[PDB]
Amino acid sequence: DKPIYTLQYGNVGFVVNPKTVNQNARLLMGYEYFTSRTELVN
Amino acid sequence: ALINPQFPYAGPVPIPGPAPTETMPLLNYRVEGRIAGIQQARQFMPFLQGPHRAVAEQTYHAIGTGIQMGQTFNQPLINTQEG
Repeated sequence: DKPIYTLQYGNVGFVVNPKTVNQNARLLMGYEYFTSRTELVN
Repeated sequence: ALINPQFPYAGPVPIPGPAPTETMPLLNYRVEGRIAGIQQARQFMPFLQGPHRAVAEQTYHAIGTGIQMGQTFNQPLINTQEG
């Protein structure tokens, strides 16, 4: 309903504060988004 | 034709085309033609121009001849009735 849209790179971030971190830990992110383009012609 | 935006149909076949040949020329034909064999005035056919009879009429010639000759026998005389 209110998509994350920064104008600035990084104004907004997704946060995870881990309790325990094993060797080779990582976050695999997945995103759904809308984005244009430069022009539209009729 | 349909054009669809944003995928538009190129506005031409452009300048990247490969001219493949200069063979474009039809060489004009120049010629002198003579058909001159002696002609003889006649042809032979089985029949030309006839309107053959499908049936003829009957046809004839004529003759007569003779004389006037005769042998005769007559009725007898009778009594006359009246008058």
